[PDB]
Amino acid sequence: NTEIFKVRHDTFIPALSEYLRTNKTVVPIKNFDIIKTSRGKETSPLDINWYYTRAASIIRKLLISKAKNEKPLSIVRFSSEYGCAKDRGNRPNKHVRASKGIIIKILNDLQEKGWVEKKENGWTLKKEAEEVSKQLIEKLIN
Amino acid sequence: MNKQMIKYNADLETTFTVERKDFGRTNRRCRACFAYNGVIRKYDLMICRRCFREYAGDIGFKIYD
Amino acid sequence: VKRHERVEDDIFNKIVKDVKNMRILTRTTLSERYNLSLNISIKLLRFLEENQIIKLISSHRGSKIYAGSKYEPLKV
Amino acid sequence: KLVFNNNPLPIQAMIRMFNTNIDGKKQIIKALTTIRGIGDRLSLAILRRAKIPTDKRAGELTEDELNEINEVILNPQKYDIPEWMLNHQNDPIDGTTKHLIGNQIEGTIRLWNERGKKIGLVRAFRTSLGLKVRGQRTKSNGRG
Amino acid sequence: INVELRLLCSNKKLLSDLSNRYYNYLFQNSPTAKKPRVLQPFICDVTTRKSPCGQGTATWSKYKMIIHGRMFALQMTHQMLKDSAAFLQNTDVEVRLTLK
Amino acid sequence: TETSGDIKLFGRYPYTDLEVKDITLEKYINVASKVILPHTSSRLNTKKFGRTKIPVVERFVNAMMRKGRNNGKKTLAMRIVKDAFFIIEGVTGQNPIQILVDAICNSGPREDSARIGKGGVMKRSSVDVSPLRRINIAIFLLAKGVRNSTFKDIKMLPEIIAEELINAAKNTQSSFAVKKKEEIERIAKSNR
Amino acid sequence: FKEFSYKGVNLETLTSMSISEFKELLPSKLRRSINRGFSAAERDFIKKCIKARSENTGLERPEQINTNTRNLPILPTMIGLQIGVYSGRDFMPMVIKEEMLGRRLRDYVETRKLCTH
RNA sequence: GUAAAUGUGAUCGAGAGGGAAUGAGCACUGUAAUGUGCACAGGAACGAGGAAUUGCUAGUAAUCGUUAUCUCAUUAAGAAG
Ligand SMILES: [K+]
Ligand SMILES: [Mg+2]
Ligand SMILES: [Mg+2]
Ligand SMILES: [Mg+2]
Ligand SMILES: [Zn+2]
Repeated sequence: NTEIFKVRHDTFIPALSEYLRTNKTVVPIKNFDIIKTSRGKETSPLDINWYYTRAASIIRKLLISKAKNEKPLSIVRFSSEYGCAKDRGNRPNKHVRASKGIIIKILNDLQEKGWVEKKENGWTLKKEAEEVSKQLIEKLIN
Repeated sequence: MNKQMIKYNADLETTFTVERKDFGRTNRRCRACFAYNGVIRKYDLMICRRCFREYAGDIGFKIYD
Repeated sequence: VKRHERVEDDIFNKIVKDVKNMRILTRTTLSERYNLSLNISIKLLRFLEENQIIKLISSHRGSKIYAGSKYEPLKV
Repeated sequence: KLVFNNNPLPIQAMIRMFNTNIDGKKQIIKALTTIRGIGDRLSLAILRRAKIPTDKRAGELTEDELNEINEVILNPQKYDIPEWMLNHQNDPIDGTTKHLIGNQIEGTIRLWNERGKKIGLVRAFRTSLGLKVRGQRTKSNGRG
Repeated sequence: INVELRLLCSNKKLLSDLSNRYYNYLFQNSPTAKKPRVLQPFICDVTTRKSPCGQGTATWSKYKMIIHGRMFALQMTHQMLKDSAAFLQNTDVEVRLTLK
Repeated sequence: TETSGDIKLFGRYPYTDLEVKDITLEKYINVASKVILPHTSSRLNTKKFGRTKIPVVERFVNAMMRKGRNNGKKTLAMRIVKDAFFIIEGVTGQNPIQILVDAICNSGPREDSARIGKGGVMKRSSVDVSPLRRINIAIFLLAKGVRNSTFKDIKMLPEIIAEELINAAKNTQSSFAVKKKEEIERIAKSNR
Repeated sequence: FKEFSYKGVNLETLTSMSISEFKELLPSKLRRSINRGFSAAERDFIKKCIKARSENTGLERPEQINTNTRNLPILPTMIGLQIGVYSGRDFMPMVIKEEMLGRRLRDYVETRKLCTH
């Protein structure tokens, strides 16, 4: 069954984030404490653990993609998902992508842990990454 | 024509050749009237907006709506 | 005079005595009756709602509303 | 009797860092934007290497906390702030990169413009007369 | 066995007549005959100012050329394909074939 | 989630036993139509008295989408009024709905000033307002009072809504809307 | 008092460097012009400068060198020379002093007279 | 380069609204930067506009983005959708 849809996103993304950090499965980019997520953003994130909320939300994008049986997700797709409206002085605001470097690092970390497999046209889940999510949800709803 | 230019490296002794890219008005003259302005380049027409409207009905364009 | 960034002991004492018999109370009341800033009206109000001295009745987006000891709702 | 136990410390009115005055009631982020050369972005960078909680007010900081920040301003490159975060990159006179603070900014811009004028650099001549130098059109806007 | 015949044309009345003519031919041979499939028309368009100079109220016109099309998918033996292809000439309609 | 009973406003408020309490207004104030959320798309505006059949709190949220920048932000208006009803229900102790009804009743001016002179110069005179125009002006004044009050003041907007509506229902001088109703009626009388 | 310096390098060293080395000092847009190679015109200008600095001796000045190579960045090989830069109307003369390094020849000549109503 | 307003939670607290002139840089297009992108500093007027004046009746006005539409090597604060 499509088990992921049974719980609310603003409870799931915070929940997994702790399981990640307590096992260090993803490691921060150099200068994560001062870098911005996009050229469209005004200031760096207010939470020091923003890198882990990215990791938690990336696995959610992949779980729902797997649930709906879509084509595999690309680095471009993820960059447009996290995009925003950039401020340009005296000109209309304009839609701009997220920066790729963060996303590339997360996907390469998850590859080394065996959580994400690279296909010829995108990235895909693996059995361990599915089962972690399954066993979390089964407690979390109860 | 794709014209070519010589250029020298920092030594001012070795030479290499580079190609000039075809861009701008210079080769996109109106096929009916040689004009350089208001040329419609879509659908591989190369005809100016003045010439288009007199020939449009011969080509087969119509104003439906 | 400008607003303040502490709730000193004697302001704290009298606020407890004043919050009973008040009906709906909100961030502004603490900041427009007494001299507290918005950033210290939030913190004190949140504290009293953990102590069961007040009770929260709405929290939709940032708009947040509370009730004291002489509140009473409608009845069917 | 119960006690609050969540109150800020007894606070000072204003304090001195950089031949500049900082309002003690102001929260450390927007407060360090008083010193010339500390913008918003770089203010957050320093505080997370000195390791001070962003939510304290400027008058609560000890001498120790003010020394921690003073040290990081005199030498950002020691505490792993990279050169692409700093005011003055690949200095024509020194080769090095450095971060200019307070009155150093105006002094450096002046000595630079003055040198160009001494040798007739057209860019420096325009800024002295109040004219524009980044290609902007001067017919319709920017009058008086 | 199978053939797919694309009749492509920038005139509607012609394509309607020629398809009715070919449909009649199909039903007169009776190989379990059927209608053509009406395809999404290709539409190429241009938008331009009417005046040859800047004077007056700027008035604009949209010209569009419509390429209609109809497909027959059909069952025939190779002789009947070779012989019937004599039908597919002297038309303002352009005619194209696919086979497997 | 919260309930499996009958339809109540915001799922909270009784929606029954409601009186207008001015026979001049009766037919023009819809407190019949049971709706869970003050939102409808019912296309009545293209009709002769169809804007009088729209429900009361609906007309009241529409009044908030103003000052230019807030055009179209109808969700925001619902968020605002929801909170105001909590403040009012608490403060007053009665169905917020009867506060809103009485605010309208008091805040509409009964006599007005107009140019009458046709065959010459246009000379101003008093005139008498219809039921429908009377309520249209009531909403307008209640809204205008709220907007301008909040502009550069530290108080929260849902709180200002509760301040004005109570006072208006109670016919007190304290209401911006009530004062301006007195002014119009006094000038009307001056030109009588 | 200290020797003239550009981005860390002394005039003695700087006057001895190849154009390829000097390129590691210059601003980004000037670097891109040297990476994309010199025109046939620019090469003649530079060879004349190298000839001139070599040929000149004593106290007599070398003759002026004229050029329509407006976008060329100034190089340590034309220090001390008198060079005429085309203004769209005339060869405007200037002497290439040390402080001009890191700029193009167009930066020191006006193609449009200053306006006073 | 495949929406944005928007939805929930935090935060900030009455020039933390606003981004104009300007500095030393880091890249891209191009035969050629003077054009464009990016990072850091800097922080001007403006606190709702005198006499006047322009459209708009319903999926309209106003708000919000987007153009495998046109210009187009690179350039939209322009039109046309
Ligand atoms: K202007
Ligand atoms: Mg902004
Ligand atoms: Mg700002
Ligand atoms: Mg134009
Ligand atoms: Zn022509």
